[PDB]
Amino acid sequence: AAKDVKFGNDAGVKMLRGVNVLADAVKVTLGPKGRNVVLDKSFGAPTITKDGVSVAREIELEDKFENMGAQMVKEVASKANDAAGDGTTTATVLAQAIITEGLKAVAAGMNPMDLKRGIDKAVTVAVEELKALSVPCSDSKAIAQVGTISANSDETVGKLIAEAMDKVGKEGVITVEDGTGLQDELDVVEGMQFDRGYLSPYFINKPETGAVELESPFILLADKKISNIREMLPVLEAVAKAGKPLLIIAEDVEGEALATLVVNTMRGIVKVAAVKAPGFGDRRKAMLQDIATLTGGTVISEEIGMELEKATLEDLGQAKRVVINKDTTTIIDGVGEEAAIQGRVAQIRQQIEEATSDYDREKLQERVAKLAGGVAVIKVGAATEVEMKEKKARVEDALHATRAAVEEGVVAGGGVALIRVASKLADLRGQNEDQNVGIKVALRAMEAPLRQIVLNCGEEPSVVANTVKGGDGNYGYNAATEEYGNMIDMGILDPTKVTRSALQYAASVAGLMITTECMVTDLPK
Amino acid sequence: AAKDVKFGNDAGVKMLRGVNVLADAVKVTLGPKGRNVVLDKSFGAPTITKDGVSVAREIELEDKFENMGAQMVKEVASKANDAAGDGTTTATVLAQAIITEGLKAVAAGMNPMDLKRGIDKAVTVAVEELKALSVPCSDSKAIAQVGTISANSDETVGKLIAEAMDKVGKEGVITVEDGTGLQDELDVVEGMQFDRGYLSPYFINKPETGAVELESPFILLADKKISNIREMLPVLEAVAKAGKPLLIIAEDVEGEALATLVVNTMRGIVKVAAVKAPGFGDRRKAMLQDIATLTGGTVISEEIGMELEKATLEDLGQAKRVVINKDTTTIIDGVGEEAAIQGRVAQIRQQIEEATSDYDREKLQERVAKLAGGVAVIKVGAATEVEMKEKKARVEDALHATRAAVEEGVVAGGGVALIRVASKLADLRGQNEDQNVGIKVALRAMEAPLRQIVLNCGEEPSVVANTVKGGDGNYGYNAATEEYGNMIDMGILDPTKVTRSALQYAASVAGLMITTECMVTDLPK
Amino acid sequence: AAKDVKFGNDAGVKMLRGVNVLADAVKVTLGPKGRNVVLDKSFGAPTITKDGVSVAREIELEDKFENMGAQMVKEVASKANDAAGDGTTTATVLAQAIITEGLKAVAAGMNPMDLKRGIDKAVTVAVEELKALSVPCSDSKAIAQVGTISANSDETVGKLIAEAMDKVGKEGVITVEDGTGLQDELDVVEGMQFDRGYLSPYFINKPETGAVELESPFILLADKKISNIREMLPVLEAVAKAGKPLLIIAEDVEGEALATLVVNTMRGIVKVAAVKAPGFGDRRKAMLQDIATLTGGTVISEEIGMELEKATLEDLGQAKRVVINKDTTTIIDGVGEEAAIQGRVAQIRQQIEEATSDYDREKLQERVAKLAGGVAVIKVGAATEVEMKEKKARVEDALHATRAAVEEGVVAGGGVALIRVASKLADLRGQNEDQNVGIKVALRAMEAPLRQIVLNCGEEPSVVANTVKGGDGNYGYNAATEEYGNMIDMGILDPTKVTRSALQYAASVAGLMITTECMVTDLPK
Ligand SMILES: Nc1ncnc2c1ncn2[C@@H]1O[C@H](COP(=O)(O)OP(=O)(O)OP(O)(O)=S)[C@@H](O)[C@H]1O
Ligand SMILES: Nc1ncnc2c1ncn2[C@@H]1O[C@H](COP(=O)(O)OP(=O)(O)OP(O)(O)=S)[C@@H](O)[C@H]1O
Ligand SMILES: Nc1ncnc2c1ncn2[C@@H]1O[C@H](COP(=O)(O)OP(=O)(O)OP(O)(O)=S)[C@@H](O)[C@H]1O
Ligand SMILES: [K+]
Ligand SMILES: [K+]
Ligand SMILES: [K+]
Ligand SMILES: [Mg+2]
Ligand SMILES: [Mg+2]
Ligand SMILES: [Mg+2]
Repeated sequence: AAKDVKFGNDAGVKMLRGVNVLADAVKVTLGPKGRNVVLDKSFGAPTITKDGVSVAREIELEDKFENMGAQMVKEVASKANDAAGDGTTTATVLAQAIITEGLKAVAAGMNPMDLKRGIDKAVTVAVEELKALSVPCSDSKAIAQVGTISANSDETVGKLIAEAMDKVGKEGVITVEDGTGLQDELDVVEGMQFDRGYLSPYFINKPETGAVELESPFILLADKKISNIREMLPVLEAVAKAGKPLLIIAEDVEGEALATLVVNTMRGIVKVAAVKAPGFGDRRKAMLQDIATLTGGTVISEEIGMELEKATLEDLGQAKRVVINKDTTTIIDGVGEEAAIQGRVAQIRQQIEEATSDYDREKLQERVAKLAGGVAVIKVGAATEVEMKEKKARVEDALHATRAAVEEGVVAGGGVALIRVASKLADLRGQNEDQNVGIKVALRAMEAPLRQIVLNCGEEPSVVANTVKGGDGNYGYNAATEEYGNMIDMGILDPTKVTRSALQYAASVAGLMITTECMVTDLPK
Repeated sequence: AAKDVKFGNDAGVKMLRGVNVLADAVKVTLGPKGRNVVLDKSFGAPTITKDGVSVAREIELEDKFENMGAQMVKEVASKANDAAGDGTTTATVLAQAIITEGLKAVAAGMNPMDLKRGIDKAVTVAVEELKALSVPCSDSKAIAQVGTISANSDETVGKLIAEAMDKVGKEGVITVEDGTGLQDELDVVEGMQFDRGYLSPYFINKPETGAVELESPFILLADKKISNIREMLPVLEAVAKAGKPLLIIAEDVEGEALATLVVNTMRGIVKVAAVKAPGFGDRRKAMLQDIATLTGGTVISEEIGMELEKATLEDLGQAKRVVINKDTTTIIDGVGEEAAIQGRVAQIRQQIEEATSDYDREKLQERVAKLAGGVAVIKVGAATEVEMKEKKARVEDALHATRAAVEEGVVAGGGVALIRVASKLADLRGQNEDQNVGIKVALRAMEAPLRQIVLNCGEEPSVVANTVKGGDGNYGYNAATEEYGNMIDMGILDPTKVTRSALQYAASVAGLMITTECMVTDLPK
Repeated sequence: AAKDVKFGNDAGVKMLRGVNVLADAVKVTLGPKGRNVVLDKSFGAPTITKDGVSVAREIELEDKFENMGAQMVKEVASKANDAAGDGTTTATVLAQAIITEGLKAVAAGMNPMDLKRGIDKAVTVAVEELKALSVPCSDSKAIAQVGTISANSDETVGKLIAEAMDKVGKEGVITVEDGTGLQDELDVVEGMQFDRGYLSPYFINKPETGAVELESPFILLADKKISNIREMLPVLEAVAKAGKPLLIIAEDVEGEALATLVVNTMRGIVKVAAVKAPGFGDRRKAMLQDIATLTGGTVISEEIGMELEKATLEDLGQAKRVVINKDTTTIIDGVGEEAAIQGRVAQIRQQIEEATSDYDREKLQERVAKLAGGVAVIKVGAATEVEMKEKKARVEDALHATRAAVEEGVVAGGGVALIRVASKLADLRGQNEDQNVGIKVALRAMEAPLRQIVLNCGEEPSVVANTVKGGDGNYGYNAATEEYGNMIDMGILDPTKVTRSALQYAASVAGLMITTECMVTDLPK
């Protein structure tokens, strides 16, 4: 269709207008005094929310060029969401502040490529400096503290997460399930988690976690690409009869076969979800086998001349529960016998002795850790169904934050970390004056989150910013009580991982828009 | 003609909009970093100015209700200008701050009369307090200091003003004239100043001072009202022949006769200006006579059966110079002989002995002081015509500030004095909640001048206001260097009188607008 | 009338667009390859010109705000023009370049007052540095050279100007008149020049020089202000009878009397021109007397009780010729006898011995030099009336440039001097970053004149600018021949005084525009 094409400044003003509608809608919800945003729904009451990502999803604009700007900067929240699971609003605030000053510098005649280089240099140094401020979260006391804080001061949840991490290691797999009664339970089951997510968003049966959850499912382990539905028919009907759901772990599920699984789990017919097998090449087969051993299944590979047509319910593996994210599959309580599994471990453990290369060694150690480690299962107890679904959600969130904390530690919240970082970089310089302006654009942007939190309180950003900057270390502003003090002592912490992601994705998308010269869109027609 | 009529809120929003355009245009010029305002002129290059009064005179708005709010608030500046001859921009900023928050309170349902009452109570107490803060300017050291500081640190100008005040008293008449050569000259001549201005603005031959200036003019002293030009004709033509200008001092110059004088000095035909005779009733005649004795003229009064037709050049008085303002006439160097004047002084001095009432005594003492006081003439020396017109202007301005200082003392400049006054009134309460709101409106408005000074620097008004409020006394912000310090030691002082006037005029017009319910104007038609 | 009022950015974009129309019209005519501009006239053929001033005078714009920006910047050309008499196009190109980048720096958020401070600092340093580069023009060889070059390589004209300067000194008075025949004549007559111009442009009888020229006039020397025509009547009629013109040298000629002289020399009735008397105060009377002595006239002062009514043709002085500019009066060949004049000289020369102050000494030496120095008269010979008016024009222009060269010397033309000065200032810094951007603005603008000369040639500005920047000293681009070389050896010189004026008036009006926050004009109605 015929296009509308815009260049330079014409395009920049449209982009900036769109980013501003998006960011301005989102940013009112930042921090403890965030304001509500009302989102219209086609039936019944509108949604009232303080959640950045809910607002951003609804933003689409009529002017097509403004719309492109909103959708580009929206990619900042979702990327920060996917990498750290928090900080999408902080990321949008940082993005609008960089884009705004960046595009003003461009309109003033400064070189967009230098501006970007300066932003990137500041970001690179800011991130090193964030790591140097990060306070580690390594012992179970620290873990329990963070978990307590993330669970709205519920010391129970903190103890639980610390206990789970103590059983499987802070890098171990932990899930949470509904409790059976009043008290919390923590057990370790045979299980495993690997880095593959669902092959279509449609398999998601729980939009609240954006996840796929299956109970007592059969697991098809196919060592090949599935293109034809034909191959599946006999196994699918056999599973239909036992009344259980099916997890397909294949080398891949492509077009035709996937499209059918999507349409057929959509009409309730059979509950099937498909993920890619972990790894690639040689180690892929070995790993498929690890899963087989764990779930008591049998790898159906074309190398031994086995067909999917000639596969019964006995070939399929089984587990009590499987959960799959955008990019994770976790298999909880596999049927595989302790004999077979422990025997498999001993095999791999010997491969480690015969390994003639570090690379092969690490790859093997990873397999053993997954196979011998199992999965911690937190079962959340409560008095009623309602209190339970609620406590479960708190445990899930608290776990998520604590995990982030364990990885890269914690830094002062309320946007003080980025403010301290920016002041350590006052002397940072680049190769020329435009790069220097770029550096300053990014240092200035780093105050935006603190300023917006203050603004949402009804206080003066410039006064609070200036006061915070005039102290040091963990001194900042507690926006819930409206007092200054030590952020760590007050329990206002951000996982370093979230702060670092929000900054990095903000600067990344911003540097793409600051170096955009031309925009192409359909004619409004 | 048909009227448009608005009430309540509809009226309030129009008034506020009008005030805002006027105040916004004027306030950019405030203080050392005031910005330029460009004023269009129908011929040649526009006027570029940093002077509030120049801006304010040009403002007139299309919408007739908005225009009414601009013109009501302009009354602030012009009355502060008439009373204290400085501070009109400060006055305009205080007025906008009061009006803005007062009208918001009204829109919120608070009682306008209580708001006004609260504002008024605050202003009353603020003015007592500004007198307590005020530092006297009474001795000739102080007067030289203030003069020096108002002359851009020119100690020469400070010495001259102190010398002139030492000759004629700090309440005596002082003028400045062009020097004859390189050095300054101070002499005392016979002369007098009285509280009557021109009878039409059209006599103004020097729009730069808004004044009327006449050189070696004849002075007609007529003890009656002049309605007919007929009477004047014979005296007017006799004056026309001598080639000198004429000052008419009559009991009044009404309609017909005035209209003619206006038209005839307009076409350059004869240079004539008219003022009312000073005082009223009995003392008016005796005062007319004092002027006569001073200028060597003869009172033409109808009580002795004298006509204006039978008056020659010999009857008229004379002086080297007369200057007339909106509400002052000053006669410089009258021809009257020292014998006659000194003899008249002695007469009045005896009347003071015979006086049987305080009131008659004081009135008589006033006359003697004027007749015996003379007029100090400062002649400004310089190397070139350009340097002299410049140094003359500095002396004029310094003289004007010093006079104000001598009446009411001096306080910290840079808006600090009103901030110190506000903070002392934090506990001030009225009869009810609305009145308390009124008080707060006024105390908040008292910050506005410091804030606007700061904003014109390009700095952050809330940060500086916060810092200055955290200090005390004379601590404040020097907007020329951008440093904090002691306002007095840094030489940044305002005459108390100008601070007081700005505030009282601002509050006065703001209270009228806040209690306005209805506006009537012509239909745009 | 009702006003339109604009603020900030809305004002800045209007200003800028009006400056661009004006400067774009003017700048095409810069340099040896300047292009033609066609100016409509209401009757007959349009005017075709390469003269910037001519273009500027016609520029008026419909949008009242853009018109204000044109009229402001036109003040640059006319102030350069009054101070130096050349360089107005250069000055307009410098202003456009400073305003353009200065308003873009404001739009980007930079503090206008700091921007202006930076520009002023660069200009102040640039001017010092121009002085350091200036090659003197002090001996008569250099004077002849510069004369020759300013006269389109006419060595004749150069010799003449050098001979005239040799007779009366390089600071002496020199005029040019029509020759009587074929050869040039140079003689020295009794005469004098003083710093007072005409009191109205209407006395101009020669619009080609914008000058007033009077032949064998009477000279009224009145030591007082003339307000009334009455006083003049008897002297005016006495002059009317002798059939000669009259020059009025009074303390001033104000409103009424001036308006009449304007109207009466306008209808051909009597040829009268009026100028202020030189100096002020005491030395004014002494100086009035010097003129009297020179012209054989008699001072009519009111201090000795003399009237203008009682003045005959015998009281008036006389001279063969007088010429009056916007700000100069020159009296050529006064009738005064050598006895009286030489005797007056001896008097003053004694005052110099008795002088007890340097100031009084210099003032006296100035009077002797004027009275004893006379006036060099260049009479231009030619073969026909046409060739003579033409040669006379060349001599006038050459003289004017040579005089400018003698005061402050000469620098490389072609915009090279400013480019050399800009590169010496690369390290110049101010108090903050916005001041530094200011400095850069001004250094970038200093390339504009060379780049616009180049652009007028149809060559590439950046290539030429870069090549000139890469050499040094007087290396530049000869835009007549399109070759690089040594600008001084090629004879492409600018008087330092014109380059300095152009740059200072440009920066001065540009700094006012940059710090303009608000504009007020009549509603288009
Ligand atoms: N008492 C507090 N005082 C100041 N800041 C706080 C306080 N409590 C939490 N915060 C800060 O609030 C910010 C988090 O606000 P949120 O509203 O969750 O937005 P976000 O995490 O940036 O984006 P979402 O949640 O993905 S939408 C973090 O910087 C916290 O440090
Ligand atoms: N260095 C300074 N720092 C802060 N304030 C100053 C400084 N110098 C003068 N001022 C203040 O600036 C204010 C005077 O500003 P102006 O521009 O004259 O306007 P104004 O008197 O209120 O109104 P005008 O002159 O009639 S228009 C006073 O409050 C001074 O004390
Ligand atoms: N051959 C040349 N090559 C380069 N520049 C030259 C040459 N001859 C003269 N110029 C320069 O041209 C500039 C002057 O051009 P003009 O057109 O007179 O403009 P202006 O003097 O800037 O403005 P006017 O005359 O008052 S309109 C000076 O910079 C001269 O040095
Ligand atoms: K939120
Ligand atoms: K001002
Ligand atoms: K030209
Ligand atoms: Mg969050
Ligand atoms: Mg003032
Ligand atoms: Mg020229």
